[PDB]
Amino acid sequence: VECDFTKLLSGTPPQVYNFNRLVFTNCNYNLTKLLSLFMVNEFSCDSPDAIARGCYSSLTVDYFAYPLSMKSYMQPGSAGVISQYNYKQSFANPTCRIFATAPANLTITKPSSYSFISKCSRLTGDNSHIETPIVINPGEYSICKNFAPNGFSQDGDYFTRQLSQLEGGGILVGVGSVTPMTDTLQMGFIISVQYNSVCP
Amino acid sequence: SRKTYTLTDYLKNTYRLKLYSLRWISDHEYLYKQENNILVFNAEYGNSSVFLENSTFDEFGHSINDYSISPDGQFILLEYNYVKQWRHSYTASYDIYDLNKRQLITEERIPNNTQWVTWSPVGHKLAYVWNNDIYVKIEPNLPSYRITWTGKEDIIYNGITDWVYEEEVFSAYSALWWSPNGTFLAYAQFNDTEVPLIEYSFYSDESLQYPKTVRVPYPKAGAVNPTVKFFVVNTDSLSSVTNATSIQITAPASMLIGDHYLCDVTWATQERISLQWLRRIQNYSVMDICDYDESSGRWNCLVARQHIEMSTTGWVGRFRPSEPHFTLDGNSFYKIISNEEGYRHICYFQIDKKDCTFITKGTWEVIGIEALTSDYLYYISNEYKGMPGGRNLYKIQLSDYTKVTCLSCELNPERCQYYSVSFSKEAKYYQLRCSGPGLPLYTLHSSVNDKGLRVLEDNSALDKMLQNVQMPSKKLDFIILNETKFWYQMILPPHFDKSKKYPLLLDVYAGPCSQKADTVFRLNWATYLASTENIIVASFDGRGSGYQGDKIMHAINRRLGTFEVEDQIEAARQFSKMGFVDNKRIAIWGWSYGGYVTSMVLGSGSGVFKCGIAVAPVSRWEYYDSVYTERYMGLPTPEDNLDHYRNSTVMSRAENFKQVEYLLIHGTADDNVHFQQSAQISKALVDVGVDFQAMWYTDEDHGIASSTAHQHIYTHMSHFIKQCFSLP
Amino acid sequence: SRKTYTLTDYLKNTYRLKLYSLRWISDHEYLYKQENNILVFNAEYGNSSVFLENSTFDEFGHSINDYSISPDGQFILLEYNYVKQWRHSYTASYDIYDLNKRQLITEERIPNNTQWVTWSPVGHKLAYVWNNDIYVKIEPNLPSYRITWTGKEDIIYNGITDWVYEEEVFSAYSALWWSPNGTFLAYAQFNDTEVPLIEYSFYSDESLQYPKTVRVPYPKAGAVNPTVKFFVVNTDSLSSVTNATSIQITAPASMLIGDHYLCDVTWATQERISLQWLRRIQNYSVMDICDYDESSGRWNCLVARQHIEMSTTGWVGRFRPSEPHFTLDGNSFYKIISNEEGYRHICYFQIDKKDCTFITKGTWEVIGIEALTSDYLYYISNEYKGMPGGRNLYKIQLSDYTKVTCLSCELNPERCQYYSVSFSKEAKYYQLRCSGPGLPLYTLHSSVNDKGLRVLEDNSALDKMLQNVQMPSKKLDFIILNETKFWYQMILPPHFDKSKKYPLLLDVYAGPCSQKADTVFRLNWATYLASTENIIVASFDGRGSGYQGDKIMHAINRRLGTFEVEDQIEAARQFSKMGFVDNKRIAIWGWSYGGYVTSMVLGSGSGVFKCGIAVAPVSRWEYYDSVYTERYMGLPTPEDNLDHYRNSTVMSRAENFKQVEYLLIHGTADDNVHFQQSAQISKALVDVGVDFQAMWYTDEDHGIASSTAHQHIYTHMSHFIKQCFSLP
Ligand SMILES: *[C@@H]1O[C@H](CO)[C@@H](O[C@@H]2O[C@H](CO)[C@@H](O[C@@H]3O[C@H](CO)[C@@H](O)[C@H](O)[C@@H]3O)[C@H](O)[C@H]2NC(C)=O)[C@H](O)[C@H]1NC(C)=O
Ligand SMILES: *[C@@H]1O[C@H](CO)[C@@H](O[C@@H]2O[C@H](CO)[C@@H](O)[C@H](O)[C@H]2NC(C)=O)[C@H](O)[C@H]1NC(C)=O
Ligand SMILES: *[C@@H]1O[C@H](CO)[C@@H](O[C@@H]2O[C@H](CO)[C@@H](O)[C@H](O)[C@H]2NC(C)=O)[C@H](O)[C@H]1NC(C)=O
Ligand SMILES: *[C@@H]1O[C@H](CO)[C@@H](O[C@@H]2O[C@H](CO)[C@@H](O)[C@H](O)[C@H]2NC(C)=O)[C@H](O)[C@H]1NC(C)=O
Ligand SMILES: *[C@@H]1O[C@H](CO)[C@@H](O[C@@H]2O[C@H](CO)[C@@H](O)[C@H](O)[C@H]2NC(C)=O)[C@H](O)[C@H]1NC(C)=O
Ligand SMILES: *[C@@H]1O[C@H](CO)[C@@H](O[C@@H]2O[C@H](CO)[C@@H](O)[C@H](O)[C@H]2NC(C)=O)[C@H](O)[C@H]1NC(C)=O
Ligand SMILES: *[C@@H]1O[C@H](CO)[C@@H](O[C@@H]2O[C@H](CO)[C@@H](O)[C@H](O)[C@H]2NC(C)=O)[C@H](O)[C@H]1NC(C)=O
Ligand SMILES: *[C@@H]1O[C@H](CO)[C@@H](O[C@@H]2O[C@H](CO)[C@@H](O)[C@H](O)[C@H]2NC(C)=O)[C@H](O)[C@H]1NC(C)=O
Ligand SMILES: *[C@@H]1O[C@H](CO)[C@@H](O)[C@H](O)[C@H]1NC(C)=O
Ligand SMILES: *[C@@H]1O[C@H](CO)[C@@H](O)[C@H](O)[C@H]1NC(C)=O
Ligand SMILES: *[C@@H]1O[C@H](CO)[C@@H](O)[C@H](O)[C@H]1NC(C)=O
Ligand SMILES: *[C@@H]1O[C@H](CO)[C@@H](O)[C@H](O)[C@H]1NC(C)=O
Ligand SMILES: *[C@@H]1O[C@H](CO)[C@@H](O)[C@H](O)[C@H]1NC(C)=O
Ligand SMILES: *[C@@H]1O[C@H](CO)[C@@H](O)[C@H](O)[C@H]1NC(C)=O
Ligand SMILES: *[C@@H]1O[C@H](CO)[C@@H](O)[C@H](O)[C@H]1NC(C)=O
Ligand SMILES: *[C@@H]1O[C@H](CO)[C@@H](O)[C@H](O)[C@H]1NC(C)=O
Repeated sequence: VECDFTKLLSGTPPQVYNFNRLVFTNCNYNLTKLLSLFMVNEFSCDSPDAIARGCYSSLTVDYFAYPLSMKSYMQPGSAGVISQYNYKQSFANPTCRIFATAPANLTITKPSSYSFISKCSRLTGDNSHIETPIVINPGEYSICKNFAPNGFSQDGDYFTRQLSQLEGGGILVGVGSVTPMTDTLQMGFIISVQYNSVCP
Repeated sequence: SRKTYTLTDYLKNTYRLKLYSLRWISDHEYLYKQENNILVFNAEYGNSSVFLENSTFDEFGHSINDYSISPDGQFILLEYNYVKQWRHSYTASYDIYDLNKRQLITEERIPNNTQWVTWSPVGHKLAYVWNNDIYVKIEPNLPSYRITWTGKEDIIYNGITDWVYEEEVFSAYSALWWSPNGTFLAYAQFNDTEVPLIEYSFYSDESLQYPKTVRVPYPKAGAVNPTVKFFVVNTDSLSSVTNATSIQITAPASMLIGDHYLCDVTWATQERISLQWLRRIQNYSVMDICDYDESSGRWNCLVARQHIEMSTTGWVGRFRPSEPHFTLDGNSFYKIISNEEGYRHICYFQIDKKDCTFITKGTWEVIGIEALTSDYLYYISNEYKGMPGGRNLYKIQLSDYTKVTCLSCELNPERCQYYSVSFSKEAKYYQLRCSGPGLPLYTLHSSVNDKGLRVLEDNSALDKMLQNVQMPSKKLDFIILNETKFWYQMILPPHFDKSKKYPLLLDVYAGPCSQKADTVFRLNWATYLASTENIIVASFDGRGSGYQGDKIMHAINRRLGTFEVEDQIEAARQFSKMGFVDNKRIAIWGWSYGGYVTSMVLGSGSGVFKCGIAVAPVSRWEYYDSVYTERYMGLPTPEDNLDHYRNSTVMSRAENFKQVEYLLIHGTADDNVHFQQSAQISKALVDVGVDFQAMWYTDEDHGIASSTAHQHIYTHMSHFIKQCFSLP
Repeated sequence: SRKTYTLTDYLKNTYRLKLYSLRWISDHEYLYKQENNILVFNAEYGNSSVFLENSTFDEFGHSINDYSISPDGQFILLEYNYVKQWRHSYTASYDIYDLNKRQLITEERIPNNTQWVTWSPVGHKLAYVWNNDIYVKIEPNLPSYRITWTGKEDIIYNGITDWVYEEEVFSAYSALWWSPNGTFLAYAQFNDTEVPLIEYSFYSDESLQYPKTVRVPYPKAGAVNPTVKFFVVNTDSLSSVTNATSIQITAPASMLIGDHYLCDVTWATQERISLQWLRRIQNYSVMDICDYDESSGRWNCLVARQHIEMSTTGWVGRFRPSEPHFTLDGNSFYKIISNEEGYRHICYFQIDKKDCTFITKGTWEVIGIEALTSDYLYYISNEYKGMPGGRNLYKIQLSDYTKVTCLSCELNPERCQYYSVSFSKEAKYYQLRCSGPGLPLYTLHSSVNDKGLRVLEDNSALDKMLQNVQMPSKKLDFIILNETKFWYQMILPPHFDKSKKYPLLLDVYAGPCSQKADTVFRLNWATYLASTENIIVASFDGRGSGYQGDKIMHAINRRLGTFEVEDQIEAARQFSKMGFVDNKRIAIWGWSYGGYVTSMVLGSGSGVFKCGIAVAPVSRWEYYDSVYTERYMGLPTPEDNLDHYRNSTVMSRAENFKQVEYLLIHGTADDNVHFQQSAQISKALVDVGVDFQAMWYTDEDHGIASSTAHQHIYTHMSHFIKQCFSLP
């Protein structure tokens, strides 16, 4: 059949920790229409021409709400709190990232705000005084995802849940911050692909 | 012969103690209010020059109450229409008067019913709270900027403390903390939504025919505590076209397990703030040190910078955890924590290294840290002659910790033994405020070479008036008991001989970390009782009294009313077997917690005591507030400590009151210890059928500080004591 | 010297006055409950039958305190789970027990927390009030029919009265009035929406850690008052398929111009009712008589049928305007109407005639009509020997008004002088309950020939056990002060001698239309004080006392707290000048109004009295409720009576309290005279600076009726009296 980037523009976008992997366009792959409707703000990854033309095997996508006023924590090399807790870039496959801004047209629906976990550490000990942060894999979700994955209402929201064994056996504390809503919605597009059916 | 200290002299305050209250405004200049005139004084020379005139403020139709000075000296802040709300909180009107233009600023006045106004430490920035909202003025003749929009009456408190925090945690109405150079404003937000209220009727003046009912958010023992949040707002980036953004600093995740408190906030340097948090089970506290980054403008508190204080035997701190004292660079600080032996001493702390090195050691407790410079550190301790009552000033050398110099040990050994200090801005000068066995003496010193500059006050005319009149004499000693010295005081009558037996009134507080045998000169009701009626008034420091190590203080942990009561009874027994005390005329009286101790001693059935007064006593620990009761008893949860919660009631000992005479006094409009408590005591006493005396004082707070009510209550107490002792 | 009437004898009720309480179910018979068994007594021949046994009582799972009998005798109503709310109001649970089947009814039982249940006068119709809504059951085993849908807690009362009407106007909790044969149900609906609320805290048992607040609609003096409506529903046309409807009988046109009350409701004949309305300015009352209209289905009231009672010199009636006593045909009625001279007497009325002809005349007052069959009218009056303190039963022939016979004057002149009577259904038999100077004696009489059939109770055992105690005497006499006869009573100690001087305690009530000098046998605190402490307890009837003419009673109109105070002072002066009263040991005590009179006497500065007790006194008349204050003082508008409202306060004369000893006792949960009044008294007394004693009684009503608190308060007043009089 014929497939394209239709499921990315439906409903409300999720946040950076609540990221949605999707695998589609197996038979045919469509080029330069998601970039046409949603303009690009930067393109630097470890080229547009190499990912534009050339057949592939399996293409995956990543999209989440990500403001442009804060961009520097997610780099190929960085020490941001978002990189260590929420999402880390995957380097196992040729991938490139894209930050997009919604135009004045209201094709997408805006969420309440942009939110992200500031602390996802594990509490363990006799008096629960030893603190150990939980770093996350680039291809795995943070364990603080179940603390309101829709979003955080205020800046200081903390939600705690006792972890199951088979996970560490300590109390988990998840604190999520929030940034104020901008004028228009803003998208973080990350595309990974590996080398044959997915061809333009 | 000569006259004695009468009750009229005490109530009318004829013999008035002269004080010298000065506020430092610079390195070497301080203010003084002499004859309703603000006077600038010089520390080095002593010459005084006039700062504010008489007529410059009385030209208005409202009499001023107090003055606040800007650090630059450009403006004076005057307050009037003073209305007291609680012990610390009040509402008043404010106005700003310029000193260069010498006129009043009526451009944008501070609105009426202002809750709390503070100046910036430098410059002339203002931060006043109105309707539980934070307003900041860069200049007094400029429009104000609104910081918090979520303030609400008795629900959300922004920048001002609620009832429980003001009474116990912060001991103040202020929750605003400026940066050291007046750039960042730090405020705390208190949420009171799920906390239950307390209702007491307020029968106002006779014109009003329907009494009002007061609603106070009051978390009792086992109730839900208020939720605290912490914010810091940058005041340099303020604009009138957009809302100010406040960056929230979250609590450490060790405290996010359950309920927690914010107990101390201290600014380290211009971009670093140190927060101290206290758990609901007040035996585990962590200090959070947060830095301000420039890349994001978010306050980051590293895990490695957290410092953990815990107590395995009792509660951390004396009442609240002690504040740190940072150095100039802010990379290290000095803090007072308990050592391995159980005595509070000073640790040199590093903001990155967890361990502390003790710089003081011994069998004495460091009372507090007063001033820190790069060369020396000044502190107050009770080391000198080993008396826990006495206080003296010591300075230690930061380079060599074994060289300790005392600055108030030998200034006046027979007169001044309880010293208090007040350093300058650079701590170049300190005014010593002794209040020892003699009259209070106020001296001014310079810290460059510890030379006495002059004497500010010595109460000469008061000395003549007191040498005219017969006055009681104090006596400080101790008893051995269970191989641990316990100190006591006795206000002996004039011309006191051991052969004649005197009646005893055991003035008792016996609270946790309370001192009642200090060398402090006071003109109180006990001086009238000793001087006129010839009554030995005594106080005791049993188990739970502070400044004597954690072994004594923490013996009363999770058990109130069973140990200090036994120590008070034992002290009465020892006093009776001293020889000069009539055993048949021993009484007991106390205030608040002292009333609870008095009620428990009378209900213990020991038979030592004849009559007892308990003004505003504590009855059941499930009626007092959450912080104070849970610090020393824990939650009233029936798997943890409900047995001692239900065993430590006065009403369980109501049958034993038949052998003693009880006088129960309480205020109807009390907010600290409610009228419910004395209502329950009276209900138990009339259900058992015990004859007792009672008295209620309407529209009276816990202090009962109104002059007519104070005179009436002390006259009634004197009448009850005289009728109990059958004094001529 | 045998034993005396001790305090514990009064407190523990060792000497119990035996009561013979009976209820007539028919002309012939009556029921007397004895040994927890119900017995039918045939009044002619004795004939002690049985009605209920112990088996019904112990077969149920809960205790039963009160019973009610259906008039046909086929059902008994049992009351359990008694929870008292006010003086007359209560809530309880009910169940109907059939007697024909000897089984308990289990279908559609009366719901829990039912405010008021009443039986129909004939048949077995049952109407009860639950959640301020009226439910009518034709049969006890049938579902109820809802009458009112507008019931609301503390807002709208249907079939029951609110606080003010129950306390003052109706003196009962029942606002339901059945038709004479149980066809119509007439109820009054009360609106409480603009009535301001009183709020006093309620400290419950020790488990409750937060005191509840009691919210009561309490119309104070000059405030908004409840609005009363009237309705009549038809129980014969009750159907479950549709809502029952009622017809509102409106007030007369002379009452709707201003605020009005509804004081008395009486079913005149089988199909007509006689409503009695009273103005807010309580000196103008109009009785409205309304007839049922069969053609229209509504109730019409004629202007010519209205009868107007007026009082120029003061208020109308004694407390409330008296109820009429209609004849059998309903074409005439008898009412107590004040004469032109002032004394209240029976006046024969007609429905369509304005004028009435008085049937009794003299310088005495008729207390009230009791019964009339067709030819004699039975009334109680104080005509005998010119004693307003004595009551006797009189009968008068209807045809010839000169024929007046006393049925209780000569029965026992030396023992009984205070008669109260209870009649049968057709008034052929009446039980005379004399409580005169002697012990209470109960007799049974037949009205046909006025012969004593038998005595029901004569207190033989109490007369046996009263020989071992020194009972106090009782002297009733008069003094002539202002050319008028003023009566007084004295409880004298045994072996009383005129030579020896005794202490005098003036037990004073002094309320408007209050008799304190009657010949009623009492076993109370005065008996203990006279017998044991040898204290003369005296009472006086000054200006404002009732049953002595309108000239004495209405002299206090619009001036409260002036003439009764000087009357009490002059009575004390006369008592001290008689000779047997010690002039330096005179005290005074009172309850409610008595406390107010005691407070104004002590604050008057007369100096006659030594000490005083005021148990729940009235302080300011703006604090007390609207009906009682406005009846004798008028509204406190600035242009009518505000001057004497602000001149007749206790707090205005607190300066003169320094010469006397004051004891101030008040219950915190008091709803009649709130704690606000004693709080204001205490505040004024500590503002002036007067030493006095006090005691609050938590969770206590106006009467202090709980046994432990009653014993404690009487022990404390005994201790205060003994200490004041310098007695052992
Ligand atoms: C101060 O504390 C109170 C509670 O102690 C806070 O009120 C709470 O506000 C949250 C919203 O942030 C409410 O949650 C909401 O509940 C509704 C109903 O269950 C639900 O439909 C929503 O999806 C949301 O979960 C919460 O119920 C409410 N709690 C109350 C009213 O007891 C209050 O927000 C705090 N103050 C500030 C300034 O945050
Ligand atoms: C602070 O006090 C709490 C209880 O008030 C202590 O917690 C208990 O410690 C014992 C020690 O074995 C355990 O058995 C209990 O299960 C603990 N209870 C709870 C609720 O945690 C605690 O040890 C104290 N000291 C700290 C926190 O340093
Ligand atoms: C600053 O914040 C406050 C609080 O959010 C804003 O005030 C509210 O604004 C909304 C939107 O106009 C109104 O619906 C509310 O009624 C306002 N509440 C109050 C109490 O005023 C305010 O508008 C903000 N100011 C700016 C400049 O954005
Ligand atoms: C008050 O202290 C603050 C905190 O350091 C100062 O703010 C910084 O000042 C430095 C230079 O001293 C600048 O490089 C930073 O950009 C400033 N940061 C911010 C957030 O303002 C401030 O300058 C000081 N004010 C005064 C008058 O000395
Ligand atoms: C109870 O009294 C009512 C009121 O009079 C009686 O009802 C009336 O009875 C007469 C006699 O038959 C009728 O003519 C009327 O139409 C009835 N009026 C109403 C409104 O019902 C009733 O009969 C009496 N009860 C008994 C059992 O006789
Ligand atoms: C009880 O009284 C209140 C007022 O005292 C009544 O409320 C009024 O109802 C009328 C409807 O006829 C409205 O026009 C008024 O505006 C209402 N006033 C207020 C203050 O609410 C209420 O209806 C009465 N209740 C009953 C059952 O009679
Ligand atoms: C009798 O009257 C009551 C009150 O007027 C009726 O109850 C109301 O019925 C309506 C629907 O018809 C509801 O919307 C209301 O909520 C009801 N009120 C209450 C207090 O229950 C009742 O339906 C009527 N019954 C008949 C048989 O007419
Ligand atoms: C009921 O009492 C009121 C007030 O006590 C009387 O009203 C006064 O009447 C006199 C004589 O007419 C006037 O001089 C006053 O101005 C009235 N006062 C007010 C406030 O209206 C009233 O007349 C009395 N009613 C009767 C029938 O005697
Ligand atoms: C100022 O007022 C005080 C007291 O009000 C008075 O003693 C003094 O003389 C006045 N003048 C100066 C210059 O202090
Ligand atoms: C005291 O005198 C010195 C000069 O000797 C002067 O500089 C100083 O300002 C004076 N102090 C005051 C407060 O006027
Ligand atoms: C405060 O009250 C006074 C008294 O009327 C008034 O003159 C003044 O304007 C008020 N303050 C403000 C800011 O309105
Ligand atoms: C404490 O209370 C419990 C139960 O209430 C009881 O078993 C125990 O004996 C009490 N301990 C005392 C009174 O010392
Ligand atoms: C019923 O019980 C009471 C006491 O409970 C007893 O005095 C009485 O004799 C009993 N009567 C019968 C008939 O059993
Ligand atoms: C007693 O009363 C019963 C019914 O109550 C009656 O049958 C009996 O005849 C009466 N005894 C007499 C009249 O002697
Ligand atoms: C009253 O309460 C009891 C127990 O609470 C219950 O058994 C009974 O059914 C209730 N009455 C009614 C009418 O529901
Ligand atoms: C009330 O007292 C005042 C005294 O200030 C007096 O002038 C006035 O006449 C009095 N009013 C009366 C007695 O009605």
